[PDB]
Amino acid sequence: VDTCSLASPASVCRTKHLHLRCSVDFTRRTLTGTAALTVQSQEDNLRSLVLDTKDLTIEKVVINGQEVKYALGERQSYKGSPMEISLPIALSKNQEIVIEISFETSPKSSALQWLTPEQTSGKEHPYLFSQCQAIHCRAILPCQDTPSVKLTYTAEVSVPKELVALMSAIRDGETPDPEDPSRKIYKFIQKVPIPCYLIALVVGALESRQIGPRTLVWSEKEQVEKSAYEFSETESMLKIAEDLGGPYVWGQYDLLVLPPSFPYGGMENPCLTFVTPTLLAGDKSLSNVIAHEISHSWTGNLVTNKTWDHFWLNEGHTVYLERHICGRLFGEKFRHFNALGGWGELQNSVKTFGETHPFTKLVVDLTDIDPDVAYSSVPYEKGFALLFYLEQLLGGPEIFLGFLKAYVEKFSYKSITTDDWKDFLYSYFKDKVDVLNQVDWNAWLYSPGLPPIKPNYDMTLTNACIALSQRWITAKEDDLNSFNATDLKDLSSHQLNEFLAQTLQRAPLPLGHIKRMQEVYNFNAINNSEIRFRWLRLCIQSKWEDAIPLALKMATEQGRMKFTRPLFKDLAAFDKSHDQAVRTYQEHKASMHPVTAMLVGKDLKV
Ligand SMILES: NCc1ccc(-c2cccs2)s1
Ligand SMILES: [Yb+3]
Ligand SMILES: [Zn+2]
Repeated sequence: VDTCSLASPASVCRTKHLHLRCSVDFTRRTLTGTAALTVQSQEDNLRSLVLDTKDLTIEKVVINGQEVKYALGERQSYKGSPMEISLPIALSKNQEIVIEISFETSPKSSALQWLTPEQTSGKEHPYLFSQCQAIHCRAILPCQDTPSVKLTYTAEVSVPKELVALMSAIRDGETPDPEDPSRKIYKFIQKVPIPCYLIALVVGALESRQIGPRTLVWSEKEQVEKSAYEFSETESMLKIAEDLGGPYVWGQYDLLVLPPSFPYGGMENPCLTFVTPTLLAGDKSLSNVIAHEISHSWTGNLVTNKTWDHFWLNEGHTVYLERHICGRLFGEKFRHFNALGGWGELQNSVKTFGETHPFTKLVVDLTDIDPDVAYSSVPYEKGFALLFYLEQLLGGPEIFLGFLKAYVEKFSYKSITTDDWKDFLYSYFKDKVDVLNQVDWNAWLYSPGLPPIKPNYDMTLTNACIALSQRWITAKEDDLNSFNATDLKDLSSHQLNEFLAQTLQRAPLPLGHIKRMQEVYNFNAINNSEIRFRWLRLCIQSKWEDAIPLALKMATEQGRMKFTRPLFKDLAAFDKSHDQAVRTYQEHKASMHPVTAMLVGKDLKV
């Protein structure tokens, strides 16, 4: 059962379909309309059901063309308010009914960010985007806000006519709005049953360019050309993901490039992946994020975590396929390079939280925990580490990829637990149960800290990062002269980034050393967001005051929480930048993403 949802569980009733008819009111910052839920009973004599809501205004509820009784319970913090509906007629098991809810969103909907024209690229039009994962769909429309339920959906969205609506669904036509000629209705169908966290919407001055046989890239006109180039490997990645996971079932694979305040690297919304513009490095070097979102079309979107306690299933498998696509594009040594990097990221997470912290568990218990608060690299990297370990245990990538294909096959269109996964692992590897019984299951799955066993990693690409980093850490003042631009001449951007990651793990370094890095390596000039992030962190942690404006600038000019949160934290911990950091947040707080705002607030203790 889903301790993050207040709705009737899948064993009571099931949403089969949503028809959403709504208007986007930019002047009031509200979404207004009707959510018509097709619900199938799972019980005999069913007379009421409960739905999640969060900051919604319910006008009325209609069943069989008549209003029915409903009530909203007390707010339970981040979980929202439960809405109990009284059914006009007892249902028997498997009976279906349509329930039509008239509702309106609040401007503070934790699902939405409303952008004024000045917050956009074009400076002429406002912009709306949604982010439902994990439990924010309830802040757009009443629903069983649990990934244990999969529904199809259709939608009609009315918007000022000069703007474009897109959703996680096949685009199904536009027409002027018969109730308002200043408006267009855009229509959408999603024929593949999805968890409701995969529902997404964007409204803005959007344009598109085709980059492959089944891919259009979407953004404001100012980002289109750059985006078309950054993501040109997309078709290639799909073909590799199709080869590894099986047929791509979703029709198209489009990309939406969001304004800079999108809180994540990516969101695997079906048909329309959302990405940060912080990927636009100009050389495709951050394309692993595309590989990841593509991979989700199997791991996460076909096979879905039953509850957020099993989030690792979504993330760990997706990181595993991601790394396989990049290994195919750039070679097995590179797969190992990124795998070993990921391990480093896991050391960081475990060290940040504390080696005994509950959030360092692979399977977590989210009872009274806000999933946004619990979110970290753990399910990603501990998840991946288990799978890489098992890969090496059970006889290599080729063998384990067979299990991955069979696993997707076996659980398509379903929602599963860690036990469902493990049961199927044992079934599939029935001739290797003696080997699988060597795995410390309780530790891997249920204990905090780093995993009991570290996988084996090829070192070829990593060595030169470690060596350079060791030169800087162990350098004294009379060694600083020996450093030079030519040190970097054989390192790709991935290696520079790993070099900085290596060095960041022993930060602070002496201030003199950092100043010298700037002198010889001119890291200030790199706009690769991953490199710049780690470099600015190293500067602030080593107490370089020159870096304070640069860090404040990055933290606020984009809002990818991966970058913004640790930047603000670093600035707060540094005494010279503390007050400015707090001030800056307080100034930007109202125009930030509502989730980013909330979490940065918690990080800063404000
Ligand atoms: N898949 C990209 C994501 C965006 C937000 C996510 C969360 C998962 C659990 C709590 S927040 S996962
Ligand atoms: Yb010396
Ligand atoms: Zn993911």
